[PDB]
Amino acid sequence: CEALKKALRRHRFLWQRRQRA
Amino acid sequence: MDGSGEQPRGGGPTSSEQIMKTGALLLQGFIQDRAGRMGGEAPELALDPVPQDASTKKLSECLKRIGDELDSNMELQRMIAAVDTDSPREVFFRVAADMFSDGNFNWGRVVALFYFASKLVLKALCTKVPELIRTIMGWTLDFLRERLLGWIQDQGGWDGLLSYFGTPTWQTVTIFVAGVLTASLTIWKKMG
Repeated sequence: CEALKKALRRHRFLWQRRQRA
Repeated sequence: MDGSGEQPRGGGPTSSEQIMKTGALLLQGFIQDRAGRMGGEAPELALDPVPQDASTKKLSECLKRIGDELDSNMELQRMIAAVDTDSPREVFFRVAADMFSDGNFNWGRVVALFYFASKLVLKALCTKVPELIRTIMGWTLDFLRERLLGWIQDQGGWDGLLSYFGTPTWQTVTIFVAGVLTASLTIWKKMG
């Protein structure tokens, strides 16, 4: 019902992608 | 500047004016309604202060009643979590297409669209990007103003929608907007 146990490194990286687009 | 008056003549009252308005409204509601956090100054859902007519108010409760229930489904909720995000413009158009790819150009799938987008709207609200929120609502009014417009116009406006949600055991409605939308998520990709 809580915590998806899948949104920590998955996201932090989802955005990062590339430094200074 | 008066011309002749305000609101000439044109068979079909429920024109697009009353529709387009209820388009950016209803949604704009169910949005800052279930996600509208308390004590959150400066809402990201800027547009309309509050709904005037109660016509939308009642229709808004329908999205809140089903939302609280549907959102309580670990099944559909899980599927949405299995659908990685890398292109809301591609998938959105893809899933939105799968909905009524052959069904029967019905319209019920529409309701599901609002819920499906809700995730992209609220989901993006946490990502820290309110821009996507406004960009999303655009895809709605666009599709509605480029589609449902013709059909919705022949349905007597959004009234036909509420007129439909007037059957017995609703357990059939939740199995419709889900069996149709869910399927789209089933084909898209089945990974776990």
